[PDB]
Amino acid sequence: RDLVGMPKIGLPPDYLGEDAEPEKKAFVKYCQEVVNDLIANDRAGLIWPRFIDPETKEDIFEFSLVSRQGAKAYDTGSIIDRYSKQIMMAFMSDVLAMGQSKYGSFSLADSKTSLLAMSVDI
Amino acid sequence: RDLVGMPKIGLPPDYLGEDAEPEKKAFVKYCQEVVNDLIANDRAGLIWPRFIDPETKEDIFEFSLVSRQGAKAYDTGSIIDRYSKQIMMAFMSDVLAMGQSKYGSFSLADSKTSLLAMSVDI
Amino acid sequence: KALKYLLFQVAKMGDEKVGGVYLRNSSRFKSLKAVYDDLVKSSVSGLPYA
Repeated sequence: RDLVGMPKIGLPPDYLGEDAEPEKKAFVKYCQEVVNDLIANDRAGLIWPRFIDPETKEDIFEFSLVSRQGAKAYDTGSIIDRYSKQIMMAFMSDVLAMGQSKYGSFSLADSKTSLLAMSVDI
Repeated sequence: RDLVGMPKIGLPPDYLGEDAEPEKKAFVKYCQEVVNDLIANDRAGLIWPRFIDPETKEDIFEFSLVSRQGAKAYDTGSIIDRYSKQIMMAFMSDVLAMGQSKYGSFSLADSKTSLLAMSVDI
Repeated sequence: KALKYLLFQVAKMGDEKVGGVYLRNSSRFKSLKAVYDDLVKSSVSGLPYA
């Protein structure tokens, strides 16, 4: 659900409908294919109608990419990493993440038995 | 409850209701389907009706992503890590997180007996 | 079709004063347009498309 950059097309309400003139309905159909087929290939581009309404001093048609004005509060990436280490800590299986060291060993008779290796002994 | 970036649809009040024209009810139903189903797949896009009202110079149909204009005061991750370190300090079980250090061992008879091993000895 | 035609006629009309009778037609389109956009134009006639 990260819809930032999603293409948004704003049309006057007259265009959107069933009783609209065939020319208008054809325009809406083309916009549907434009939405459904637009990619970032070599021949990417747009020829859109542009009419700044003398009233309200704003354009009626726009093709714009939806934008967000904030950032997610919590960093999910570091959050999950903390719990993964905690889970491995509960089973004392840090060797899965850290890996085999040069001062740890799985040999029971060795003088440097790993914590996990001793657990299987119990 | 991190609702930043969720889709928000702004409709005029007359659209919402039961006595509203059947077309308006269909409009609200399609908006509901969009809200409940819209994802960020490859044909993601939108064709929204839009109309800058001559008065107030503002659009009536308003589709946007909810945005926050602040950041969380405290970094919870560091705090939780600090408290976990304190907890491990209380039981003197640092070897659980830090790992087996070359300055310690689990042998009581050794001269490098760890603190936790000494507590186990007690 | 008739309503659009009415808008054209109202706009073209001007302020007239023949001796004794006066008629300000200037402030009609301004009023008429506001209703027209609100009650006719700003009313969708179909479904959108996601």
